[PDB]
Amino acid sequence: ARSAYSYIRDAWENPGDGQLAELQWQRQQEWRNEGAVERIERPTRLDKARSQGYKAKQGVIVARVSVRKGSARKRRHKAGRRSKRQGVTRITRRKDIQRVAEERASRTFPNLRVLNSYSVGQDGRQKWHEVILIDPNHPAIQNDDDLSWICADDQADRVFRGLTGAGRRNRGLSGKGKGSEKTRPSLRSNGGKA
Amino acid sequence: TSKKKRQRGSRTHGGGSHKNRRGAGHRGGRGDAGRDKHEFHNHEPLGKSGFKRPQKVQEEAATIDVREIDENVTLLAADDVAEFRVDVRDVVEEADDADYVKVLGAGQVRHELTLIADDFSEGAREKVEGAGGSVELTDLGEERQ
Amino acid sequence: MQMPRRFNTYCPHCNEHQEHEVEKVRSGRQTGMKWIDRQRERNSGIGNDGKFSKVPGGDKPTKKTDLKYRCGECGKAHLREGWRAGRLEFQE
RNA sequence: ACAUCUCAGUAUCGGGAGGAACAGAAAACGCAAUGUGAUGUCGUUAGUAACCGCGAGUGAACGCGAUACAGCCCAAACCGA
RNA sequence: GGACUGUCUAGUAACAACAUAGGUGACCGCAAAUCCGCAAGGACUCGUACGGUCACUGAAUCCUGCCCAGUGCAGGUAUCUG
Ligand SMILES: [Cl-]
Ligand SMILES: [Cl-]
Ligand SMILES: [Cl-]
Ligand SMILES: [Cl-]
Ligand SMILES: [K+]
Ligand SMILES: [Mg+2]
Ligand SMILES: [Mg+2]
Ligand SMILES: [Mg+2]
Ligand SMILES: [Mg+2]
Ligand SMILES: [Mg+2]
Ligand SMILES: [Mg+2]
Ligand SMILES: [Mg+2]
Ligand SMILES: [Mg+2]
Ligand SMILES: [Mg+2]
Ligand SMILES: [Mg+2]
Ligand SMILES: [Mg+2]
Ligand SMILES: [Mg+2]
Ligand code: NA
Ligand code: NA
Ligand code: NA
Ligand code: NA
Ligand code: NA
Ligand code: NA
Ligand code: NA
Ligand code: NA
Ligand code: NA
Ligand code: NA
Ligand code: NA
Ligand code: NA
Ligand code: NA
Repeated sequence: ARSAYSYIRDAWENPGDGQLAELQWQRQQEWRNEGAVERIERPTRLDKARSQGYKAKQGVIVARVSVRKGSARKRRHKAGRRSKRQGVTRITRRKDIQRVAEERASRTFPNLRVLNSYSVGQDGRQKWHEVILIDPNHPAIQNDDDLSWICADDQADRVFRGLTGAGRRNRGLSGKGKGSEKTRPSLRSNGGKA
Repeated sequence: TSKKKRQRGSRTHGGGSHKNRRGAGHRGGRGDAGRDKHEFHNHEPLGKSGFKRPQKVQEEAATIDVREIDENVTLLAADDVAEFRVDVRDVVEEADDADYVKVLGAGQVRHELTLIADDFSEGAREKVEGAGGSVELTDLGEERQ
Repeated sequence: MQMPRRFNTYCPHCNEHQEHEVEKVRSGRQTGMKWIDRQRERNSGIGNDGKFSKVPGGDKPTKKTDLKYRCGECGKAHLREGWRAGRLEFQE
């Protein structure tokens, strides 16, 4: 039979329809009055969290992070530039809003490490995501055969180096064949061409 | 003693006036600069010509002239001695990565040969049957229609 | 100058002289789906757009003749070299 | 000359890990096959395909020969402290 | 010649140049007009038309004619264009 979890998932395929629609309308009102990084006791989308790695355990944290919608907030050139480089308005950043939210969260919790994240909606001017963080120093996690790997030294500050899930995708590492000649094994090694 | 080794004391090292060997101006521009203006001479004209077909739709044939086969028959003792018979596919080099093997009719045929190949030409045939010989088209060779 | 709307001349298709009808080549519309149309979209962005930033050339004082010679029997047309003419008017 | 192009994703700037980093067990390849079988890297493919005021310039990959080789864990179903 | 005291080219110009009170026009009822910032935000402003912004003219005295075709700004606009 369908899991109770499969129902949370289905509602979120259409966040604009049904009860979820009314729920979101209500919630966001309180969300807009909150901070940039708010630690929350329970994930808004249980199915997605658990699917990504979440566990109701000691040392597992979650935090909602809001980031502004739109393109780059760039300053216009102050010195000589050829027409090609005089743009301001249509320039966008190469990092995506979800990866930005992940970073602003990891900085708020300097001891924790990013596990993954998902989207929880957006209004006309901002987007909200919920990052899942893990305490690499808590022994409850150090003995978890599913999450212990995130304790190794080479996993330190993993988000800032693009080793996160949303990170690896934004780096164009999804495809294993055609179209991935300049992205794997890294952007930097391929002379920065993607 | 080389030309180089004799330059000490010449001042200009073969460049003529010392006002010559400076920058790209003495070359008329960097690299191919002016290939249609001041240096258009002996340059292939500017333009777009033809089209190309996708590499994986292209075929590479293995060719061999009768002269080659015929000249080495007495030496190719490691191949059938009929009433001579030789499966061409085993003679040609580069027959692995090739789409097929074809015999061309260049040269003479002083023997009675029974050739086995995937394709032949008129001249290849006429010359083989001209010396009282046969030509056998392979199963792959059945692609003529 | 004047020019007869119909007259006898060689038809490269039938391979024998026959009556041809003369018409002025009308411009065929552009589909906007050729390779050049696609490159314009691809290569145009922030700042100057190279060739796609240039504007229409000019005019020669007199243009050559742009005609279509149509055969009266086989109905096919052939083109010929033109000649500078300030104006062309057919007779009948 | 110069605007796209080029110099170059270079100089330089912000953030971060290690003794090495990153990548990695196919929603692959597509010498189309009755074929190959995680990833790096070296040689080659090749200045070939492809780009480009189709100017100047720019520029891969599949495969191959090597080096070294190693594959596994969750979410869910069915259980329910 | 500039009204006056005043300002200026540190190091070839002290002047008739700049400033000035005085005259004039322009914008804005304040969640304004004008201006700064990529954003979060900020100056004017502990200010409110007898205000303060943006310009021209340059004490007093007598005056300041005609032109809206072009350019600029502003308002309207059946119809045309968009
Ligand atoms: Cl992290
Ligand atoms: Cl071709
Ligand atoms: Cl005409
Ligand atoms: Cl293969
Ligand atoms: K330049
Ligand atoms: Mg590397
Ligand atoms: Mg443009
Ligand atoms: Mg480049
Ligand atoms: Mg040129
Ligand atoms: Mg390939
Ligand atoms: Mg004075
Ligand atoms: Mg002085
Ligand atoms: Mg003085
Ligand atoms: Mg002095
Ligand atoms: Mg004055
Ligand atoms: Mg005044
Ligand atoms: Mg005043
Ligand atoms: Na952190
Ligand atoms: Na790219
Ligand atoms: Na010389
Ligand atoms: Na010299
Ligand atoms: Na030259
Ligand atoms: Na020329
Ligand atoms: Na091969
Ligand atoms: Na493109
Ligand atoms: Na110049
Ligand atoms: Na170009
Ligand atoms: Na005084
Ligand atoms: Na006027
Ligand atoms: Na006027």
